[PDB]
Amino acid sequence: DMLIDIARKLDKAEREPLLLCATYLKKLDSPGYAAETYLKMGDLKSLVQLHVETQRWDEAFALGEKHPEFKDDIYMPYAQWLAENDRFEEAQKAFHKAGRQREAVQVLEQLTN
Amino acid sequence: EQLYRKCKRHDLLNKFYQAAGRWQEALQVAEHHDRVHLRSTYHRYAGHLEASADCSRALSYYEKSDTHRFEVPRMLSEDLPSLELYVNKMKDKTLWRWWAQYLESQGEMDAALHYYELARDHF
Repeated sequence: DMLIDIARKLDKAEREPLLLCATYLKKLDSPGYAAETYLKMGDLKSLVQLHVETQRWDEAFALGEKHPEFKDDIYMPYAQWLAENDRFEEAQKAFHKAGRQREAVQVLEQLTN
Repeated sequence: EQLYRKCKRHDLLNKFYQAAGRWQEALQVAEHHDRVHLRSTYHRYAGHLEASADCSRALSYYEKSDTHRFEVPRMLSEDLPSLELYVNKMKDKTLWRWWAQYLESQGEMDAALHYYELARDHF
């Protein structure tokens, strides 16, 4: 709560305090606010890694629908997780939502074989 | 082996291990790096165990490949008592349906009904 209030009182020019807040919020297992901070700073790659690492798949999917460039970063880990659960129909849909259409085809060809 | 490892081609390395008869290594590579072939590798290994006349271990690996529903009855079709023991041990619905169809063709309708009732196959 205090790191949030500080990060909200800090200016957008204060990168070193803001990145120290975001890294402490990650270290303190507070990914929704580390996410708000990475979003305020515009570092979308660290944000999607944060949501995939903290396994917040719903927040990840919502970010990937807003920023199509991260569909691969979210659905590759999730589609691998579906394929490892033998949920290959759902995994094939997940690889497709990732933009990984060639792998969505190759997995189904491999299952057909 | 070193070349296939250097390529990161765990699929060709798994086929290689199978062809070399090194099934344990093949299963380890399938379990860690080639999870999509793992059912197929268990099925092929079960086929080689069946060919090697080790039916008990073949059963365990057909079960792991989830192909026991059609491969086990094929393999034990010559030894009916063992198949009956197996069907009674797994308590699987699909297997009780198959065993009831076998009893139905042999005319043992009272036993077929008993196993269709166990299988919940009201039809």
